[PDB]
Amino acid sequence: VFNLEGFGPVSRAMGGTGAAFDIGPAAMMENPATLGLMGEGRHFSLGLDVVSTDIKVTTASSGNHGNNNGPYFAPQTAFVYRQGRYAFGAGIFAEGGLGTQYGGSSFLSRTSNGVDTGLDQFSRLLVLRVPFSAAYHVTDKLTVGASVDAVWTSLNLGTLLDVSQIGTLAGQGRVSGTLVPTLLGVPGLSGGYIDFSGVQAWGIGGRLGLTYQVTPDTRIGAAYQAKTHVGDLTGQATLSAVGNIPLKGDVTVRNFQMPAQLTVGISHQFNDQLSVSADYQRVFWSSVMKDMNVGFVQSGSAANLDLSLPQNYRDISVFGIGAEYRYNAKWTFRGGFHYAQETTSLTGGVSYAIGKNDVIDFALSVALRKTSVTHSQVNAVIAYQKRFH
Ligand SMILES: CCCCCCCCOCCOCCOCCOCCO
Repeated sequence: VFNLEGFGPVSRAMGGTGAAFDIGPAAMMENPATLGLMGEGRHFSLGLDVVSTDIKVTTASSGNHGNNNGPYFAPQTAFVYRQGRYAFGAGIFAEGGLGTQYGGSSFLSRTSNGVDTGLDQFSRLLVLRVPFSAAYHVTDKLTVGASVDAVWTSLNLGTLLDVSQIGTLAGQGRVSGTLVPTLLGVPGLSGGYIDFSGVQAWGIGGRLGLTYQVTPDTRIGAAYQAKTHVGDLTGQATLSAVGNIPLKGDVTVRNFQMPAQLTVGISHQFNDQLSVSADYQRVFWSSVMKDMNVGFVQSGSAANLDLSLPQNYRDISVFGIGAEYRYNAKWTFRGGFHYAQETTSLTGGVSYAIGKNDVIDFALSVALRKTSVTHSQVNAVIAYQKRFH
């Protein structure tokens, strides 16, 4: 729900699509019902995801500065056992990769008046999901599936919060803690620099969906992703306002929610070479209407500083389309397009069968340019899969 390129080489290479198509073990993260579309035997998957973001804000620019905001390379492994009407599997998929690392010599450093620096502007969100799923042919044409995952969410930024003063415009009611004394006092005027470093949390998520063989050549499906339940993000941070003001203590974040998700899609085989998929996805960010407050405790002491962040978003809809072309017995080509709004990326991938039971797959998603703030984005994925039977 944070990026949205789909999981695995097949899905990424086919527009993030996957509701009614067999996209491999990654199905555990999309539509669990899709497993069991796979062939009997045991399947092992091994690969890694890479997010390459480049951002230019004017002239500041995190993206790929030098060598420390480089790309996160998250590993992914998966197991799937197929037998008769059954499918069982577990995996470790590392979604999330929206990190930034601007310098220290630019603005966003320059504060609401003219002062500078600090440890400066960065930000990183990492999310691990360990799904345990099952898929069952309830019929020769109906297959349901589901998966419950353990989730590891880990973020941490480095940013300034001026908003002048006021603390919520003024007497709003949000900001205000029994340590908000240094605030107002001190004697700087502009430069709240928090430095999470580091605030994870173990949560629980899950999903279930179905596929229905309308015809031997057309399949449909739908999947529903429950609202993730991440719990509190705890971590030792070091706040510091602005001369300059240093501080230290561990912070707690409550209500960092991940929206529920609904997905319906279609797949059709036009012959033994070409197949096409199309999915519709809705991300209910409208249901994340709660308060997200950032707490600040410090030593053995009870110095406080709460800040509530209003959360009012709107549902996001994304449409996807992809094709899988079986060029021949060992080369498969995939391409697709992914559109999100209410935001656009070309998709491609190639699979090479190193003989049956063994296949290397490489997929990549390229975002189109949006614009100030302009960013480029590339999502590469490479996986190795071997089945035993
Ligand atoms: C609709 C898409 C939203 C996706 C973005 C979710 C990421 C939001 O921010 C998470 C970090 O929390 C921000 C906190 O405020 C800044 C620091 O805290 C203040 C000091 O007490």
